[PDB]
Amino acid sequence: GQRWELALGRFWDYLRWVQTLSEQVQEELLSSQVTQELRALMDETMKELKAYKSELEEQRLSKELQAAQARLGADMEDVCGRLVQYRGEVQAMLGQSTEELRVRLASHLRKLRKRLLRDADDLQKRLAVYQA
Repeated sequence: GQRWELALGRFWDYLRWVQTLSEQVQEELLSSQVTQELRALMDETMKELKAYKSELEEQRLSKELQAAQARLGADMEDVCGRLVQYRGEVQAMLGQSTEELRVRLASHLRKLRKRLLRDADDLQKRLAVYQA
């Protein structure tokens, strides 16, 4: 276990739910609830990571960590941006079927998640070294 790791897992779990694009997710995507929920989980994750690095200081590499940290932050934002895009494309469809939009979202979302996953594992690996 590890605080920032647990917070990241909550964001992770939340996003995996969104990926399902179930009825409740779809309702929520058309409000700002999903992106607000994610923004909070994202903020918590970044807060904990900052506290964690700060404490690790007490036991080039810093700029590589700061940037792997940045990658994660940008990946989380990219996801939300894609979610905002979806709400807008739905509005633009003027009530017309969104199934096609959802197929496309799911596939893109899957890739943005794969990215986030690889940047979190990298960040973890650098930390595991910074550890000791």
